[PDB]
Amino acid sequence: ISIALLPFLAHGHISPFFELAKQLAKRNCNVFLCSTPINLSSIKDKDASIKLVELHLPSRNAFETAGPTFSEILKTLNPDLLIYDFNPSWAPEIASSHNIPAVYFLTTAAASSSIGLHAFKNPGEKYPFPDFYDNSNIIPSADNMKLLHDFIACFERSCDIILIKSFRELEGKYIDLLSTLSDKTLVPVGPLVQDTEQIINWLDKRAESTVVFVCFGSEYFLSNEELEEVAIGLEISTVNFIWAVRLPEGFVQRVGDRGLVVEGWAPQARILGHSSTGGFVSHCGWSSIAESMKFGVPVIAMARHLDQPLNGKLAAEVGVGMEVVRDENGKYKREGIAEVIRKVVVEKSGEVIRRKARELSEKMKEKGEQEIDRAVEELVQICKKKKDEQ
Ligand SMILES: CC(C)=CCC[C@](C)(O[C@@H]1O[C@H](CO)[C@@H](O)[C@H](O)[C@H]1O)[C@H]1CC[C@]2(C)[C@@H]1[C@H](O)C[C@@H]1[C@@]3(C)CC[C@H](O[C@@H]4O[C@H](CO)[C@@H](O)[C@H](O)[C@H]4O)C(C)(C)[C@@H]3CC[C@]12C
Repeated sequence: ISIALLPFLAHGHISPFFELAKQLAKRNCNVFLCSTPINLSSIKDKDASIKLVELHLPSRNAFETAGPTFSEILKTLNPDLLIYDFNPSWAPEIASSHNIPAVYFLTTAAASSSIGLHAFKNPGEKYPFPDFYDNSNIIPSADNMKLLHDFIACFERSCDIILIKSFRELEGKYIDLLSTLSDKTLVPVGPLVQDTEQIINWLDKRAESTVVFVCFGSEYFLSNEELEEVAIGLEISTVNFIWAVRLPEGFVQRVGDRGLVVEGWAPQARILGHSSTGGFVSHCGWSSIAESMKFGVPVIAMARHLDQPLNGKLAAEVGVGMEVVRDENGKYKREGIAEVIRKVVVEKSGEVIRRKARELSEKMKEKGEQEIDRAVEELVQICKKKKDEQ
């Protein structure tokens, strides 16, 4: 009944854990507990769950040292189950030292994880779905070696089931692959979407499904030359657009009101949910795609590093978006962006895409709630099995 959550010390990981807390606490009267430092706790002071504090010990940070602190926290709570992240490393160890089942939560796509888990569990290599990853390539980094170890470990430490912030409609094939690879029952919980006025006032005065949202920055990388390239792409697309930047860089006084730029935080969920939106030029972050496909918005894939290229090519495989064609020197170009923007948002050829993103969206709003219901009842199963084990 009582569940405990230890999200990693990353804002890119706190929101899924908090939304999962809201989802599990509202059903089956789950006595909820969430453990993370006060700094990361006081940012989500909004709307059934109980929060916890954590004090580190003074003399990538000191999170690997809060072992005994979390041990005392668990000895205090003694919860029925712990849902940990991926980098705590000692969270399943401490959960076992208190005889608490540890369930691993993966806030990432299943195919990106399947690549690595299959490279690990099968040095017989091969890939059952090779339209994604193929062989006949050569690559080599201790940076990535540590990451992959932290990745496999948290995949093995999970008890029976592995929670994942994804759904079957996008990659149930890869979900079942991950299940058969890790020998654990992959239980999806769907996406976890949370939730000044000038943006709304401008977006309401437009036609339906004629505006393209852009947020390739998303608090990562964005150079002025790349700013110029994506700006010329947006301009020669002759389309209404709302672009959010991180921080010469164009002439907004010139192509104003046909578009709109924001310096920092935009209502991404509210913009994508608006009926006048029909495009999302994204960096292919997992949370971004999970939000985009929930509102029936196709995905212009401008990927770069990490798991984003795999997410983008998965979206292209399921036919809910399209990727930009990089130029000769491996860089997206004005035309490489405008081509796909026009072919997706306004062209009749991309209607297929435009339709699938809608046909999928309703499905997510049709089978909702029951995903997390089955996830909750599977957790009750593991706890009861543990008690029966004695
Ligand atoms: C083993 C081998 C032989 C080849 C396969 C690996 C691969 C093809 O890539 C090969 O990797 C090889 C490594 O040796 C090299 O040869 C070469 O680089 C390349 O070919 C690609 C494909 C699968 C891959 C994408 C992998 C990457 O590497 C490592 C990632 C990583 C583990 C990176 C950190 C990411 O976490 C976020 O990012 C920040 C840091 O945690 C956080 O702040 C943020 O919040 C998080 O969301 C998360 C989302 C967890 C992913 C999960 C997916 C994974 C496994």
